[PDB]
Amino acid sequence: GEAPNQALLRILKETEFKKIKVLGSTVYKGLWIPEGEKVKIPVAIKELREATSPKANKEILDEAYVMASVDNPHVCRLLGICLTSTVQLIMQLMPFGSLLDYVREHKDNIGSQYLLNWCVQIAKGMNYLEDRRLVHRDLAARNVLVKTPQHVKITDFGRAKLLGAAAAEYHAEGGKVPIKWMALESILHRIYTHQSDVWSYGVTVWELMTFGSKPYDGIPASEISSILEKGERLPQPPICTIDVYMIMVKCWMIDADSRPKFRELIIEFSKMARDPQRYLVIQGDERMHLPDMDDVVDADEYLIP
Ligand SMILES: */C=C/C(=O)Nc1cc2ccccn2n1
Repeated sequence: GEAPNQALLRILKETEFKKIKVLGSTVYKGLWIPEGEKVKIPVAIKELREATSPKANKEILDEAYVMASVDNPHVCRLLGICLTSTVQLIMQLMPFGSLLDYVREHKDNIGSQYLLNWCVQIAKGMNYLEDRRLVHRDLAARNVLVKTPQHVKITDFGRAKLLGAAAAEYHAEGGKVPIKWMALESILHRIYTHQSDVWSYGVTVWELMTFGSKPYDGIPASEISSILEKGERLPQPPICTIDVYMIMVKCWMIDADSRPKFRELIIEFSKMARDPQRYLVIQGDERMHLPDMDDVVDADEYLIP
């Protein structure tokens, strides 16, 4: 017996927005003018290419279902869909792209305050998903986006699943899967919970603290289940005090109920964010700084009743 989902799905006319340029391959940087509102909202437009794959259309509409039903500052905002030949998702533009690409590009300019605040913001995002009984199943530094260096959001709800009325764990049957981020119980038994999401939070934090290194780089995915069974885990990043690493390591416990809760991760990373140089040791951390448009509003200041 579940709460009804009264999220609004907004259908947009193709004339309400203009593609300005291409970001990925498709995803476009563009501008959205809501019908007679005198606002310009910078948007990312995810447009299906194939469009004659019925399967592809079920996939994109699940993303849209999930993104319509989440409203949190640390989770990507869907603004609407457009039902042209090619189905278009209109989202808040996240100008600095993925946090994975951002920490690789800016290894040299990123202080402890930013890393730990990112750890908090993704924990807030994930705790909110948990409140909404939602399991992400694909948390990774690639699936967190940068609105500003101060503000990130969890994205890619492609794999996200809601637990049922009494559905504690979730059960799936195949596809291309991100082994190197998955909980042991997920790889062996396709078991997914908020606690399997905490495993992946652990790996996501290891990616940030190693400025975007590949987890278990040059190890085959077939080997990963055995290595974890053997009790091997990702190594302590150079910048990490034992306090930060010990938190990552608890997210990688075999007993899923022994892992921290997202709410606890918010707390531990906040405590550490209050005194960042005590918890991460970075060369020259002390000298680190990062960042008609008249009716432009960020989507975060564009609210619908
Ligand atoms: C979280 C919504 C979203 O997809 N926004 C987004 C995607 C993307 C790709 C590349 C550069 C900027 N981007 N913003």
